[PDB]
Amino acid sequence: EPIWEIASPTITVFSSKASNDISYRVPAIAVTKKGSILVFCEARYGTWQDKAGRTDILMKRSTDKGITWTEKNLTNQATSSKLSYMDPTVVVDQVTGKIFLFTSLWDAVGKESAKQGYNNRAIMYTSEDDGLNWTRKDLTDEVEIGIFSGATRMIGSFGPGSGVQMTSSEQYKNRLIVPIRTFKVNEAAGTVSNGGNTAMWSDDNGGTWETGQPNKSGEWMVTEAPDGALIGNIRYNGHRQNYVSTDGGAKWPSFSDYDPIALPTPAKGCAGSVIVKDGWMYYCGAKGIIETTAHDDRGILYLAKAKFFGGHSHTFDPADHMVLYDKAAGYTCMALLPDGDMAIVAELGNEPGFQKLSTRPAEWMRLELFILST
Repeated sequence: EPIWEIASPTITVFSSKASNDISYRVPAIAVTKKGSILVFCEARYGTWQDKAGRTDILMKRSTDKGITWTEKNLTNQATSSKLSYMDPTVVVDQVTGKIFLFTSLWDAVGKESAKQGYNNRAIMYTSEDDGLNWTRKDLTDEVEIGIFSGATRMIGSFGPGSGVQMTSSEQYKNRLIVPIRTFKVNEAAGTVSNGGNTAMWSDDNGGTWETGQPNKSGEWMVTEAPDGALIGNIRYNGHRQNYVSTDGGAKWPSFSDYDPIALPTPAKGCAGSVIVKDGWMYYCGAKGIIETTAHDDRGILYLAKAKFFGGHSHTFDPADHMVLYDKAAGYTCMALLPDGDMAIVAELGNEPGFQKLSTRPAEWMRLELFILST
């Protein structure tokens, strides 16, 4: 039985300034072949609100488990831009060591909720030199989504968080799996609606990308079980949903909701994280607290673990829950370190939840790195 511990004092990778200056949201983490940690996040200028103005995708890279860092701005939007990069989603090719990061480019400022996502573009950033340099590629028009029950679909967004490479699967060996979320297009109204989630995958180290059949919708991440089954976890209000594909991401017919006691979450939901190590599955996210007028319901970072036992069956024991932080806790992502450690990045704050103010002070949220050891 693995028993984890915060092996050091936690590191603060990103710290938000005043909401009206710049805020850092939605962290994604990846460990490169060499052993370098890459932490990606959304840089929201002038506001904290979703899809409310200009945004960049930022990355901080550390070669020494977070002691020293370098920062890069991958997107570099002109200050004039009114577009919003969102939902950084990353996967690493453990063959080539090539790193892929996916982000959705919205044109949503001012538009109504149903038309905010209409113009979304699916953007991919790849790096072949351990994160030092990145190539940009717009997949919006190369990557087609099937017509299902007559419906027109588009890529809505990704993850957020991390995908997975299928290393335990012989049938789909080394397939790169990226969690996507589709939109159903209404061409006569100019609106979009949720089309369900599926996988976007590549069997040729990212040269070509193919999609599967969507089903359930919601922010989600995906990992691979010891038996090659893809195990996803979807955000819902008050519960997490299991989301399993046994055919390499093409279809997602198996799903069930976790009891709140096994995997608790805020009443209004929050993005969580999943990963697998040595036949154990881990979920990490906010436990959820009672929201008040001052702060939301996103509090208490925790990590849960379950042992696979029937191929990819598993049961999260609440007795195996490990609390990591008692105050505000939000979006999370996880990665595996070469030395056997586990890297966890998370949104944290100092109030029991995150603050609700129109303008929120510096350090109202930070992206904190955890290093856990067995």
